[PDB]
Amino acid sequence: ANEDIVVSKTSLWKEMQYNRDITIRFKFASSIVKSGGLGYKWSEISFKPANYQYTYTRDGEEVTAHTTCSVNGMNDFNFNGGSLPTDFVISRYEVIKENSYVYVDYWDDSQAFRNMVYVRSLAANLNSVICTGGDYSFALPVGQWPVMTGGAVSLHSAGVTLSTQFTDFVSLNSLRFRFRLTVEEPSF
Amino acid sequence: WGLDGPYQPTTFNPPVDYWMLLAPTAAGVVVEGTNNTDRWLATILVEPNVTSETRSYTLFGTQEQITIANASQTQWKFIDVVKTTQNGSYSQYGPLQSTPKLYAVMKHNGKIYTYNGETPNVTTKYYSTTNYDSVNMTAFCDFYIIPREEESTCTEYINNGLANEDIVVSKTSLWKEMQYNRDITIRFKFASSIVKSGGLGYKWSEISFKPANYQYTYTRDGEEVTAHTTCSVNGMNDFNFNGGSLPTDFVISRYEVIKENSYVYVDYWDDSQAFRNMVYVRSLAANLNSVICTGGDYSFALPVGQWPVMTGGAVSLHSAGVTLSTQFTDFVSLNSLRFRFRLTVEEPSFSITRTRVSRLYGLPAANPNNGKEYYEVAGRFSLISLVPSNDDYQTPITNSVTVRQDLERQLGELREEFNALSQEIAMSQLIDLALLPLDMFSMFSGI
Amino acid sequence: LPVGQWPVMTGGAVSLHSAGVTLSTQFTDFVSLNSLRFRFRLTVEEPSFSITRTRVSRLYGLPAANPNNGKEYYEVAGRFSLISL
Repeated sequence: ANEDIVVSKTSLWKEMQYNRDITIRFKFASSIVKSGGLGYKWSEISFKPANYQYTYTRDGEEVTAHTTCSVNGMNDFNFNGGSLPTDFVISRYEVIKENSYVYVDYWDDSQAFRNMVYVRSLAANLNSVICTGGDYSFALPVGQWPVMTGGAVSLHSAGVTLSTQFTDFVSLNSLRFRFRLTVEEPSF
Repeated sequence: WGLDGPYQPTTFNPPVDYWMLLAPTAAGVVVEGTNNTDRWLATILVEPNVTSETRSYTLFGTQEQITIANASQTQWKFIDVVKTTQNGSYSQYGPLQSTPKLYAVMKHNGKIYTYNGETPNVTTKYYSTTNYDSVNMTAFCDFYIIPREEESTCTEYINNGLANEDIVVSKTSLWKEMQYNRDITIRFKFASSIVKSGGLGYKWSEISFKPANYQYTYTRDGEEVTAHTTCSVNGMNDFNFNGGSLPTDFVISRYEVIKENSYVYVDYWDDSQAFRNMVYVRSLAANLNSVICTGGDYSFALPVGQWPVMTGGAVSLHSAGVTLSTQFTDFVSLNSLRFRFRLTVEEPSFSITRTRVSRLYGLPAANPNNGKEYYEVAGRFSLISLVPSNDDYQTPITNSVTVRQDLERQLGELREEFNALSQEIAMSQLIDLALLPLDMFSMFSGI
Repeated sequence: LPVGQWPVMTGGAVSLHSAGVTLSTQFTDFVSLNSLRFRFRLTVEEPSFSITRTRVSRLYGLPAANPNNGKEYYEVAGRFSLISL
């Protein structure tokens, strides 16, 4: 096949420019799996997507927004304290560095957003943010507990992507602020 | 359109041209090896500051009295105690005076080499050894394996230790919504990354899927269509095979396998005028057939011994959703489609020969294309978009190509009528109209 | 274009018809070239012109983008008669 067909007659689109301010709130999630056995071995520490919902005000309008934060290009590190049952080990833990990306999908309920469907262009002036790692203790059966501490990256807007999910019936839009990363102090 | 180790104490046959870096914690025997004919070597670690005294050590399973000393007030002393016949006496050579407490030994060119001198400026020394390549070493402490090519790294360890608003751009316009149906022949393929661990050669660190591009052409109803595809996977599973903690045990630290709860995503960008003209797409649906992806073999070439072979594995791909992505950078936009195939595990299961791993279901990343140039899927897809190309009524005044051409009446013609038309002219009425200066302006008034 | 698919102007045509005969003369850096340059009236012909990837199609006439269409020259031949004193 290969055809052109009419469903509607010609209508009227004039281009409109909407200038506004914006607020992206998001968070990460993690999955920490311990190895079975004596209790000194951890098998995985990884990032997992995380959702957040919130409301903020801008020029009198109360905006409800939803975000989903995920990472890509993460690095697999490991710590091998030894091959004995009692040696602390982490078979695989993920770390985001300068070769990684953070994506934040965004949706909001604002009237303008209902408007961004046939888009000719998008432009933004976005702040950077620093994400810093907290502590995580590894409770060993016997002995003092090793603690993972520190780590930091700053996020820089690396373009913006519009995503439209088409499922069985309708379409769901989202924005992904690929953030390119820069490693920052403190180290971990 | 968008440093291998640490390994626990054991006896094994290290490969030639590798340093066995030993990390003892206590004074005493560190490592020992023999060819059972003309060479026995055992390295003993002596504590700082020891005046000549006889000590008992278990060397090759038997108690031996050895007179040792360490003149250094603060550094350890590693001593090689050697004999050259089974019942010969042990003699001392070396030593290595050390602050970091690390030593190393290597089988190379008909000899056993060990470190020597005084940290942080060590050198190496050797002992000629018949059948040097088959000497087994017994480590009595944790150790690492470093290739001779990286001897500088081993030497370093021995020396030093391990506003708010609105506005408008363009004006009023012409539009028209429209459905487009087109055949498509998809073809895609996987890619893999296989990384071996450094060291003796028995350890593999990763076997993973990586995105893969493919380009091709196919015909549908007379049109030659050029397509591009990018195949990627998501939700893969990390498996591993641990044949043991010894340097000579086969291991795969991480290998990826796609299973049912998984999806396959293929990002895409391409040629054909129709493809480049996908703009302002409101809906896109695909009607395609299904497909089985089966794993081929992958051999793991071990330094010594028969090679384990990963074989088999299979999943069938079934359609899911399609996502349109538009990447915005500065001023222009890069469009792409993301497909997601759900999976069903199928026969054959996969296994790794020469190991206990067998009859697992899913498709491993070792050789997912099984020698095929591509996997296929054909069908049709319909797109519903909107553009300005339905407009033309807003085209140009007088848009006519060629001027009208109207033949005229021939000379002879016209006459024959004038005559007949005369036969009626009155008389009196005529005459008069010959007493009226019918000049210029008059004649070309009517007509 | 710096990025993507290139719009392409294509088509357009006119036929030339001898129309009116005069006088004329070319002055270059030093001398003159007497001539009674004729002027051609035009009739639009097929094919019409358009610009791919855009909103310009079905227009009649000859654009200035590539009026020679790779030809080394156009040719008009015939005869002319002169009556002189």
